[PDB]
Amino acid sequence: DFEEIPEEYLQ
Amino acid sequence: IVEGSDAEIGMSPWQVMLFRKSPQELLCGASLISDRWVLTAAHCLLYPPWDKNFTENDLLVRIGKHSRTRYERNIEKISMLEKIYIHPRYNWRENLDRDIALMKLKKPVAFSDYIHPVCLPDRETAASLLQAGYKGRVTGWGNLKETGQPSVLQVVNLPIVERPVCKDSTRIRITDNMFCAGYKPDEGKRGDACEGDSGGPFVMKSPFNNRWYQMGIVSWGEGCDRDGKYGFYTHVFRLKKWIQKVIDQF
Amino acid sequence: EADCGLRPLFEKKSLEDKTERELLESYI
Ligand SMILES: N[C@H](Cc1ccccc1)C(=O)N1CCC[C@H]1C(=O)NCc1ccc(Br)o1
Ligand code: NA
Ligand code: NA
Repeated sequence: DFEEIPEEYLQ
Repeated sequence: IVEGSDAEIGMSPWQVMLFRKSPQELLCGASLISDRWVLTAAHCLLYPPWDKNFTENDLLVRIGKHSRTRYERNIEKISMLEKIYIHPRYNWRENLDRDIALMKLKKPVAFSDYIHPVCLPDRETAASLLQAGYKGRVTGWGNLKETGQPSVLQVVNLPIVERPVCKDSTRIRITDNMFCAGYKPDEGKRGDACEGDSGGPFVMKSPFNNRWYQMGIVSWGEGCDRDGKYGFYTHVFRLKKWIQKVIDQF
Repeated sequence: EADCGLRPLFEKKSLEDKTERELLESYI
């Protein structure tokens, strides 16, 4: 439902 | 938010979205109070009846947002959490007394046209504005109805309600650390917070100095926008000594 | 902060939002 956020914030 | 409207761009630049890392989803609202500190409801982070007990690494905050679901490139900023602080006397067992928490960000956020902190009330501003009939503003990305979800941030203005009316509307025990807001059935207008608006701010614009103050935090309600029911808000000023202690110590 | 509660796109530019007057009118 949500647009994927940049991977940098999930590292 | 039930029976609200779309926010204007930059209308609530202190509004924060609490976001779960995996699965990626909205958890709660929150508010920016300085370049490194975010204020929310304790029940957004800790609520054992629902098996909720988040740690810092579970969560992110998204600041400067308007769209609920889009990644707002070049506008929003996404921050990791250094530490969560929940009020030590937060009562999750009974009635959500002292439903307040602070989150310290790993790095300070840069302010912009879309990102700016709200003020916290002093005693005099609280005494002057926390009066029955005076209206505040509630914002969030939560559900549009009790029983669906908005494209952009929603806003509703709601009057503070007399304490005896708040008490007589519910069987839950009310405390001095809460206030309630909403229209009465005979008033015609309506509106309420709902699921997903938890932790977001109830703000008022001081007519003395023309600044916005956060007087409340979306805390609890029985249903959403029901006649004769009201939404309950954490009384920020009553808990400000704890806020100051945390920020000074950490 | 020194400028807390003053919105860049509203108070800082002396522009009002579409419903803030409803709040002011309630502060009776
Ligand atoms: N219905 C129960 C009642 C209840 C109240 C106190 C203690 C236990 C239950 C509820 O409100 N909640 C359950 C835990 C979280 C909270 C909640 O959904 N808040 C969100 C929301 C809706 C409107 C507004 Br304002 O805030
Ligand atoms: Na009662
Ligand atoms: Na109601």
